Amino acid sequence: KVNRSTALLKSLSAERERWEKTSETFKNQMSTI
Repeated sequence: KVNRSTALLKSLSAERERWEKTSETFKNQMSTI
């Protein structure tokens, strides 16, 4: 379904930005150990 694909793409973009933020905070934690 097209709606399923669009929702999946939006959720995937959200997860991508979430994991970019998670990698940034992991780098910050590495800087402060």
